[PDB]
Amino acid sequence: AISELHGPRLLLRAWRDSDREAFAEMCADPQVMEFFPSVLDRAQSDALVDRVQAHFAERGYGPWALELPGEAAFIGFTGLFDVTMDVHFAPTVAIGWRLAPAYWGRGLAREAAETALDFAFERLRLPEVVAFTTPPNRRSWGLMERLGMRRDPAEDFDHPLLAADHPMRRHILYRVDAARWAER
Ligand SMILES: CC(C)(COP(=O)(O)OP(=O)(O)OC[C@H]1O[C@@H](n2cnc3c(N)ncnc32)[C@H](O)[C@@H]1OP(=O)(O)O)[C@@H](O)C(=O)NCCC(=O)NCCS
Repeated sequence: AISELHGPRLLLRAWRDSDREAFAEMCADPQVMEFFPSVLDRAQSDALVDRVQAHFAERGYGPWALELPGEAAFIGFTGLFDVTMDVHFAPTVAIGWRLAPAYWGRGLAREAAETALDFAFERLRLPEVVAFTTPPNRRSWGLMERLGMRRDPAEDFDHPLLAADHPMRRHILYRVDAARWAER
């Protein structure tokens, strides 16, 4: 009983067991995982899918599996997740995305994110959605600003689930509120 969302090309849907093989391939891909501490093995990939499924069970939304009707069953994920960790901007709702590299450069993450944020603001009627990444991940924060999300560099933060001296600790924060989304 999970709400599926449609864009012109994409179906944002609940995860299926058949997704785990294709998602594990992505999580083992160094180009997909470049701006994360490590690639994941199958056990770690499956544990991430388990957390996504638990988010859907608890909240009725989550990082949707991305299907491309007419083309491919599974190309990655894009969607909303609740931020509960000890950061200055919590509690709030965030948006995240991970696409198989064959699908980059097609505006498919843009379309998935527009579909997810329409749901956030029209259906859930949330006041704001945030997103966060590392400065080197230019494809990721580039998508954030193209969506109309905006960054205050003063809100840069150290990720509280990484070591205080972790080389990838430094994150940047983007925000979009309901009014800014509507004004696009
Ligand atoms: C982050 C990520 C989802 C971005 O995907 P993306 O395909 O670059 O993003 P978009 O969907 O906005 O597509 C933009 C590109 O498509 C092009 N494009 C083509 N048709 C388009 C259309 N109809 N609409 C928009 N852009 C279009 C743009 O020109 C741009 O190309 P460019 O990068 O050469 O300038 C992807 O790179 C990824 O999965 N990265 C690895 C995982 C990751 O780091 N996730 C984020 C962690 S914080």
